[PDB]
Formats: sequence, structure tokens, C-alpha cells
Amino acid sequence: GIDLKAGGKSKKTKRTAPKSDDVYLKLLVKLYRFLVRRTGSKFNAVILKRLFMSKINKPPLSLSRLISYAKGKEDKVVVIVGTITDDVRAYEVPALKVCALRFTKTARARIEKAGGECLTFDQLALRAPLGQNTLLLRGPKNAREAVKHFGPAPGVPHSHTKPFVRSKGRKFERARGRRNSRGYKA
Amino acid sequence: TTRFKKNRKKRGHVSAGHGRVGKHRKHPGGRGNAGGMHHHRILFDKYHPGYFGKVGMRYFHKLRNKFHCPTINIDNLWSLVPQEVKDKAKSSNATAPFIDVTQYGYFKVLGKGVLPQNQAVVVKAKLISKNAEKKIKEAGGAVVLTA
Amino acid sequence: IPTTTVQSFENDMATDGAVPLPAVMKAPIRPDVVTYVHSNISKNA
Amino acid sequence: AVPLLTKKVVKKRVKRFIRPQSDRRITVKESWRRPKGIDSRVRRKFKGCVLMPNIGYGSDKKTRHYLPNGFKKFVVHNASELEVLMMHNRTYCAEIAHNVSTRKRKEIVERAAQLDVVITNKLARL
Amino acid sequence: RMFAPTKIWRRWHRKIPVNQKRYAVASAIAASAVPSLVLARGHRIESVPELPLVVSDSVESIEKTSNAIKALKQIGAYPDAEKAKDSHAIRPGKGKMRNRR
Amino acid sequence: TTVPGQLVWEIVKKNNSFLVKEFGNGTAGVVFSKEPNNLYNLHSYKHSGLANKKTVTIQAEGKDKSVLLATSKTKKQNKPSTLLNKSVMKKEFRRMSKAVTNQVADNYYRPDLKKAALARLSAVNRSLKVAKSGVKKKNRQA
Amino acid sequence: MKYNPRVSSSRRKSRKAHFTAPSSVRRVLMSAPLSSDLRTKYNVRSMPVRKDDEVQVVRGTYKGREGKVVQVYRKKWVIHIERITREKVNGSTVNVGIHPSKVVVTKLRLDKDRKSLLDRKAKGRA
Amino acid sequence: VWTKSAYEKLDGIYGSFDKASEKKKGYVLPRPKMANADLARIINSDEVQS
RNA sequence: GAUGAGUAGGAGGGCGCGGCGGUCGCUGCAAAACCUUGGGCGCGAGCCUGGGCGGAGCGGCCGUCGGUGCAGAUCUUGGU
RNA sequence: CCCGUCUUGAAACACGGACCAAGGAGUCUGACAUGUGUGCGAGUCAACGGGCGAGUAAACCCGUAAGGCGUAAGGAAGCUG
RNA sequence: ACGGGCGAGAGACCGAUAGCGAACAAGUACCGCGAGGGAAAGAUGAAAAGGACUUUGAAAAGAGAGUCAAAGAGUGCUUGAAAUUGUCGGGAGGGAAGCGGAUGGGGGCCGGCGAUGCGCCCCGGUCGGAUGUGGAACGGUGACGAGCCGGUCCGCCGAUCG
Ligand SMILES: [K+]
Ligand SMILES: [K+]
Ligand SMILES: [K+]
Ligand SMILES: [K+]
Ligand SMILES: [K+]
Ligand SMILES: [K+]
Ligand SMILES: [K+]
Ligand SMILES: [K+]
Ligand SMILES: [K+]
Ligand SMILES: [K+]
Ligand SMILES: [K+]
Ligand SMILES: [K+]
Ligand SMILES: [K+]
Ligand SMILES: [K+]
Ligand SMILES: [Mg+2]
Ligand SMILES: [Mg+2]
Ligand SMILES: [Mg+2]
Repeated sequence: GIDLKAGGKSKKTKRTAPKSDDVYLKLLVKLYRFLVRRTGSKFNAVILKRLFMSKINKPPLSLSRLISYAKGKEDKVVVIVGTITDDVRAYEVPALKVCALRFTKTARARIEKAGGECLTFDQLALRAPLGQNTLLLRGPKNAREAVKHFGPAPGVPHSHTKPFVRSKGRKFERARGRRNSRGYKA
Repeated sequence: TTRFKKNRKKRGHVSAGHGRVGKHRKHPGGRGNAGGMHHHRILFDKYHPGYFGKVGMRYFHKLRNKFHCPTINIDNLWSLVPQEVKDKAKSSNATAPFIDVTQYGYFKVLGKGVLPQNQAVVVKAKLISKNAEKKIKEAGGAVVLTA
Repeated sequence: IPTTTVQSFENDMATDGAVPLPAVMKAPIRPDVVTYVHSNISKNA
Repeated sequence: AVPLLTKKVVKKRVKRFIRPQSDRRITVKESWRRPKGIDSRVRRKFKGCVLMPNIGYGSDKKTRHYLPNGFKKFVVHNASELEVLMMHNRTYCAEIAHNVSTRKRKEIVERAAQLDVVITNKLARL
Repeated sequence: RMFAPTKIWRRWHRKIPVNQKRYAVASAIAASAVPSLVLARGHRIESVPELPLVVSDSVESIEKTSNAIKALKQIGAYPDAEKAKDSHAIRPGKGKMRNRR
Repeated sequence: TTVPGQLVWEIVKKNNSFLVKEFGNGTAGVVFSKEPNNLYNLHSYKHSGLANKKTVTIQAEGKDKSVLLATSKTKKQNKPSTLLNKSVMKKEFRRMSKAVTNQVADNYYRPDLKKAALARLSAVNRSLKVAKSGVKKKNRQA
Repeated sequence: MKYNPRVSSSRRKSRKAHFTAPSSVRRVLMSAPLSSDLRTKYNVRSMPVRKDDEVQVVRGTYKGREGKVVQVYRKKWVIHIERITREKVNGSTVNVGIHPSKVVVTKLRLDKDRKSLLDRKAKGRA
Repeated sequence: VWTKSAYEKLDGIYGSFDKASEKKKGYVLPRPKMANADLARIINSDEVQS
């Protein structure tokens, strides 16, 4: 016998390929597999790793946030592995070079009208093979409804986790355990 | 999809994944929300604080239509303006766009966010917040009350 | 724009085709989407 | 046809994995079933009992699925299907499907002779 | 009585988004223009002049099946129809007695 | 392939009317391709007759040791009727091999399958000779 | 393709109707084609089989036989002809049932009703 | 097999990438994740191979 | 290169049955089913095939669906 | 050492099982929740209904200030935002 | 609105232990004082052509014979698994049998069970032979232009090889 945990084998699971059946995504994965193998670029490795991620792990980026992050770097190609959505709270749109998996129609129209371009990852490979002069961006991963329910249980002290309730109102989980006048608070 | 159900993988394993000792009996802990206070108290308290008891006053025969009050923010006011009106306003500084948020279906205007830079706006609404009115006045526009 | 030839029968008299290639002919081909939609809608009958 | 395979075929075990107690009860068939009983001596692997299959018995990958003649089997239902083996006659042999009639079997045999494709059951229905 | 007897209020139907339906239709139309995919789907198009196959509007006025067959022969789509006719056969299994023969 | 061959392969590698599969999806699985423009009848992107603009086709003509060598025209991809440039060779095996080499490799059409084309031509020639003169040896000695 | 909503394509219903058809419907169901000469003369394709009609068999073991019909067994869906018979083990002679669709009418027994039906059939064909 | 009239109507039915469809209110054809699916052209380009 | 125990339990990849949408085939020169100290493949679920019987249908492949896999339940019916 | 089972412990003087064939047990539905695939995206959802249409239970099209969910929350409430 | 009545159209439904209890003289036979309870049971053959006649037997039937493509389809008649039983043949057996692993004796089966080709020469027989010259159609690249390059087939002068 040998004193090893699980015979020395790994017990962690990570994505090694996309779970999607999108043929275009598969072609992009092949392209960036080749790029990673034959260039050893950290940017390419990050792009390849993110190409495997699930939908919730590729959150969208708003146009206003994209403009804010690109301020002072309009000459660099901003790259996001995800979707870019329009923001009606953004008034002035500068000329930007943007690469993403997908653009909403409004966001694409606004970028093109402002004078930028919307690029795919094949075009990004053609333009910056090693990711030179790029601004790699990620959307807000934890900014979703499901996350609010995670963490410490609502009923424990110092917890601000949202509870699961079928309706909102005075009669829905507000009396005992939420007030000093009805039993205890928190 | 039956062929993907895990019970198919458990064919020939006796307990069907529910254990030899514990087994899968009918209602080992009661039906529905039984025992909320007695043997499910820990669950109810830790996951559903506030569940037991009553608070506030009652309201017999309450109708929501008389409480209907949609709201919009000043950061979203500009989105209501059509593109042609928008560039007309940009070109001409002697006049300001006149937005009737009621026609788009809003009763009250709230003061979240900011407006376009150096743009006056005449906003007509049923109600408005103090901050929203202050922001409009600072932008150089005006507020009108209607019903 | 690419041009598509129009086949002419014996009965007809003019071989004038030259129809521009419609944009839908260059749409993305997604077997996964097609199979998903087909399998779901074939249940409706 | 000269088979391409060169490595000798080695079988780790040539005996069938017979289900326990299939000799005892007629209703219990021979096809393997892993015992799940709590006390089963076969499941516990008591020495002198029925052996259970495991991946350790796996055949060498180079010689896996190779017939004793040195080729691999491919079922053919017609002479048109036969032509698929034209460029693989040194690795693959053709076996005519059991339901093919004698009339079609004759044509398949003739075409295979033309193409230098080995038939495992060329004498059937003759 | 059978275990869990079948009931009529099983969810027979599906409600797919219209945008996804249109995506699928557009994809199928785009694929119909690829000769490789048309061949891969089992259609005999070796004699078709060009894909997409666009014919004169005079075909819309044809009234007789013989004239329709002649038009198919002229445009080179008749081998596919002949293959379809020759493939006519009785359905194997219980379906042949369920009004799908 | 009016669309890129890589996309065509991504679509058709899962299923197509020319794909022959046997013995399940385990270790016993056997796969082949039936399309006439696949030199080795192999279900792979390299030899695929559906996912390549430039394809070589070698088979036996009806009569008189005539070998059909056809190449897919690069520009007439949307014209199935005139998609193949055909040549029927009736001369000696040496001349046929020279023609195949010239039309496959010397023009950089598909140099990667020059060996496959030559092997297919040799197999077709041997099959024609045997079909003419009957079997005369078992070809079992090594 | 059927379009009338009051006709069924159900195999079960069609078989039930055919096998429970009364005698009047069975008469029409038991129709036979006319010979070439009668077809040309009357401009009619097929007629119900009558007792005193001359009939030539065109299918089966009696493909060349001909004679006068002697019985129309509607309950058994068959007709009997003059000399189309066979010998039993006893040695006695018994007529052999022949389906009307497998014979050809060479001469019709004509009456007022038969002539009227022939005229009606010819009128539609024109 | 398309008739000429149907082929012509295709453009007005399904619109295009730039403009919207007349027969489908506000519909626009989808765009792929890859502008050019010819993988060899990208992989063997001067930029990558340099 | 390292490594290999597994009840309760979880998961992955596969085998098998019957339909549906497609596709490729077999069959009176004999289909299904059944029978067989014939032979072979796979660790295995299983699969391919010789021979017989039978006398009219059946199968492979890609998706998709389900009243889909038995040694037990003093289990049910029938048979011995 | 006879399998299956309950059991700390079964070959058990523990229970079921004389034998064979066929049938035989985590299903369907509603409300949620995580995860994953797909479409769109500050929007999204035409299948209540209407116009039609494989002469048609399918498929296709249609949202007027319709509606649901989301886009603002905190208070018992007045109310503020 | 509509699991009743009359009349229709369909099905990703069941296929005789399934599907209504009932595919049949089924709410029948049968049971209970009664209210009630309630089965089992489909398939010769294309056509009865449903087995004449001889012989043995009291008879049922047997042995011959005849019909049919078939009786290896003979009226509870498409096919005919297992449990269980008889006969013949092989084998084993001091108070169980069966089973895992290794050989051996005997039997059974297997000819892709296990080859006879290849290279270099001589003789004879057939089929074709340039980088030359014309024709037919055509391709690679380029820009489904020019230019360059190129293969297949056919007709001739030389070459005299494969
Ligand atoms: K479980
Ligand atoms: K347990
Ligand atoms: K109150
Ligand atoms: K057994
Ligand atoms: K194991
Ligand atoms: K099939
Ligand atoms: K067998
Ligand atoms: K299936
Ligand atoms: K127990
Ligand atoms: K016991
Ligand atoms: K809405
Ligand atoms: K308060
Ligand atoms: K019953
Ligand atoms: K029989
Ligand atoms: Mg079922
Ligand atoms: Mg509304
Ligand atoms: Mg037996």
C-alpha cells in the first residue's frame, strides 16, 4: 500500500472544453487552442479558459461601464468574452474598438454610429495575435438575483441574505424573528 | 425525458438510492409545513425569520388601482425623447425638450442619476421628488404639475 | 452582391434571371438550435 | 491479403464471466450481473468463489477486437457496402450479414474476390 | 391497474420563443443553399444546374402532373423525386396498423 | 462547400447520409464514409468529400480499364452539375500515375493526399485487372 | 389524397365496412373488367359479375380456362364457372371458387336493366 | 426549388443584417460568433505566423 | 510520469427494449421468432456469424420520446 | 457453507424462497430553487384572442396606453424616495 | 358546459395475462335468500381440396394409401420456449450435488486451421508508345479578366521503347 489521498489523483474539476454545441464557438476554441499552444501568451490562455465558461460565468458588460473603463484608453482594443448590452443612461459614445462574443442590436448600432467597430475573436486574432494593446474586461459576475440568496442564512445574526418568499408584504415573513416586539429580532 | 432520469441508472441496486437503513417511507416528518414550531422549528427560524405572527393593520377590500403610481428616474428621462427631438434640442439652445412622462405611463419622477450635460428639460408629471426638481432646476429646465 | 441564375424552361421565352443573393442565404447555420427547435415543435401536433 | 497486424494477440482471460448461482437456478441466466447483496461472498471476493469482471482484464489496445486471422470484422449487407473496404483490406475483413440471401451473397463474394477483401463466412448458403 | 396511469393533462405541447423559431428557419434556409449539406441530407442533386435552384415563374401556371414531371426533368430535380418514389415501402413495426402504413 | 469547409465539417462530422457506423459507440465502434470523392472512405476532415473545396475522385469507369480521375473545381462550388472536372484515362498504369501526380500534387491542388490518390489508383487498377482475368493468386504470402 | 370529411382512411374501418357489406353492396364490390372487345364496343371498363355471364379466368392455376358463370356466392366472395372444378378424395366433382377481380367478362347477359347500366356507364366516359 | 417570385420576396420577408424585415416586425437576422469561419485563413495568416 | 479496497450514497461513459422525425438497407434465391457439445468479438452489459426450424416481414445509423431491463415482494396469472 | 433482507454481528437452531414462463414497483402534474444548453436583452413573453393556413388540431403573422415578470426601495400606515 | 343518446373524423395509445369486466351466443356461464359478486374463451388451408379405398382391431384407433406447395398445416388445426417426462447413445457415483482455479483423457468443431508468391533474364502472343504537329472539351493560379502553367481523348511523320 501507499499512503496517498485517492491514490494521488486529483479531486478538482475544471472545464476543459465548451459544454455548448455552437459550431462557431468550437471553431473559436480550436483557433485559441492553436494560439495558446504555439505562442504561450497569457492573454491567449485567459481567453481560451474563458471560452469554456458557462453563461452565468460570462456576464454581460453595459455600454456605460465599457465607456467608463475605456476612458483614457480609446486607442486600445477592448476585449470581453461575453455580451455587450446598450445603456440608455450613457449619453456620449466615443469611437471604440470592441471585441466580444455578441453585441445587442442597439449597442452595435450606437457603437457604429459613434464611429467604432464591433469585432469578433477571429478578427481579434488577426489584429492582435498575442493580445497586444488590448483591454481585457469582465462583466459583473455576482450581480444577479440568485447571488443575493447565497451566503449566511437569513435567520442568523449579521446576515443580510435575501430570504425565499412567494410574495412581498406585511403578512409575508415580517413578524417573529424580525422584530423586537414579536419574540426576537434577527 | 425518462431515459435521462437517474432512477434508470439505479435499476438493480435494491434501495433505489434511498438507503437500506433509513428507507423511503410515506411521510416520516408529517405533511407539508407540519411541525413549523415543534420539530421543524430550526429550519423555520434559520431560513424563514418572521414567518409566525402578525404585524400592521388590516385593509378590507383594498384595490390597487388607487395606489397605482409608476415612477421614472431623471437618468431615464432622456431615453423617452425621440432621436430627432434629441438632435434638435442639441442644435438649439434657446428651447428645451418638453417631456410629458404621463403619456409614456409614469406618474412620479424620481431623482436618481444625472441628466445630459448642459441640457435644459421641461418635465410635466403628477408628482416629483425634491431632489429631481432640484436637479432639473440646476440643469436649467422646469417642472409642471398635471393630473 | 452575388447574383443567382434563374433556370429557364423550354416554354418560356426570356432567360433573364440575375436575382441578387438574399441576405438570409448567408445566415448562421446552427445545427444545435435547429435540432432543439425542431424536436420541441414537432411535439405540438 | 496479408494482415497488417504484427503484435501477437494476448488474452488475459478466455473464460466467460458467468453469473453466480446460474448453475443452481434455471431462472437465473448466465449473462453477467454484479451481486449487490450485503453478505454476498462473490461481492466480497472470497477466495474460491465466482470471479467478478473488472477493467484490469482489458485487452491490449493494439490487438483489441482483432479476429484470430489478424483482421477486424465489418458487417456488409450488399456489394455496394463491400467497396468501403477497398483501401483497408490489410486491416479489415468483411462478414456478410446473417439475413442476406444466397443470390446476393454470391455477388458479394465475387466482388470481394475482385477487391482482395477477406470474407469470414463466404461458404454460407452455398 | 397500471402503475401511475397515463393522464390526458400531460404536457404534450411546447412554447418555443418566436425569435428562436425564426433563427432555426433562417439556419435551415441558409443550409439549403450549401450543396454539400444538401447531398449529406440524402438528396440526389448531382444533375442540378446550380444551388439555390431558382426557376422561372411560368412553373406556377402548370396544371397537369405530367407537365410538372416534365418541368422537374428540365430543371434536373427529377432524380430526387424518382428516388423518393422508389423508396416507397411499408413501415416496419406496429405503426403499420396505426394508420401509418 | 459554398461556406467554409471547416464549418461544413463541424456540421457534418456528427451525422450525414454517407456516414457508416457499426458496433455501437464503445471500444468496438467502426466508422467509414461512402462519398465517392473520399479517397480512403475515412470519416475525417482530411479525407472528407463534403468539407473540402478541393477534392480528388478516383474510380473505375464502365469498360476497358478506363479509370475516372475527377477534381472538384474551386470556383464552381455552387454548380453541382459542372462541379467535377473529369478525365477518363485508358493508358498504362505508368501514364495514369503520372497524370494523377500532375493533377493532385504538382499543381498544389491537394499535396497532402498524393499518397492516398496513388494507392487508390493502384487498388482500382488491380481490381479491374482481376475483374477481367479472374483471380490467379491468393495474395497471402508476406 | 382524400379530402371529403365524411370518408375515413382508417384501415380498421375500411376492413369492417368491406367484411360487413350487405348483399347489394357486395354485388358492386364483386366487379370484374370487360374483355378488350367489349371494352371497345361499350366504352365501359368494368361491370358487376352476373350469373349468366361468360367469363375467362386470367389469374391463378386456371389462367386459360373460360366458361359460363353458374353461381355468385356473395357470402363467400366468389363465383363458380361451368367446368372449372376439381375432384375430391371421394372422387366427386366440386366447383372451385374464383374471385371476380381475377377474371375477364367475354360476353354479358343483356336485359333492359343491363343495357341501361351500360348506357349510364358509357355516358360519363363519353 | 425556388420560384423567382418567392426568391425575390425572401429579401423583404427576412430582411438583412443592416435593415429590418417588412413582414416580421422588428426582426433582424442573427450574427455568428465568428465573422469568418475559414479557420485555415486565420491560422496561416501573416500576422499569426509572424 | 504517478497511481488502483469499497457498504449507504453521488456522478460519468456505455449495453439492451418499443415508438416518432429523417437517413441507409435487408427479405419467398426465405423476414421475425425460436433451437443448437458450430465459431468469434468485448473486462462487461451485450454483439456478429455457421447450421436448423419457421413461412412473412425486419434491421443499422443520427436525433427525439417512453407504461423501457427482475431471482426474490408468505408478490400476480398460468403451467409443472 | 445459500442466496435476498433487517442487523454491531448470518452459513445460522433469524425471516422469504418446491420449480418454470409472462406481468411486476421513484411516474405524471402544479409551485419554487441551484446547475447547465439555447434566444433576446433594459427589456422579455402573441399560441386569452385575432388573421390565416399543410383543403389545414401543425406551421406562419399580429401588443392598441393589454397583462405577467424585471426595471426602486424603506415604512404598520399616513408618506417619502 | 357536455365520460349519457344518435351520427362522424382522427391518434408518436393497447395488441388477447395488454386494451373496457367483456375482440367470442359478456354483464354471458356460474355463485349468493338477498342487496350484490362475476369469469375463462381469438389464428387449418389460397381453396375443404376436411383424408376415398385396403388391412388389423369390439371400438377408440393403428399400419398402408390419397389431397395440398406444405399434414414438418388433419377442425381447440400460423409458430411452438421453459419448468417437467419417456426412449436411445456417452459418461460418473464408499453418508449430497453444484461451483473457482490448472492440467490431462476422450469427444466435437475449425482450412483466413497453415504460404507457394516475388525479383532478374530468353522465346512467343496481345495492348499501347515524344519534348513534334492539328482537333474536341477542360482545369490550377490570377480577379469565375489577360498572361503563365497544365492533364484527358482523337488523327498523322518519325522514334522502336514500355
Ligand atoms: K438518494
Ligand atoms: K442505508
Ligand atoms: K387590523
Ligand atoms: K440457469
Ligand atoms: K471497482
Ligand atoms: K429506419
Ligand atoms: K447462434
Ligand atoms: K430510438
Ligand atoms: K429482514
Ligand atoms: K430461511
Ligand atoms: K411589458
Ligand atoms: K414604522
Ligand atoms: K378479463
Ligand atoms: K404450418
Ligand atoms: Mg406503451
Ligand atoms: Mg401595460
Ligand atoms: Mg425442456
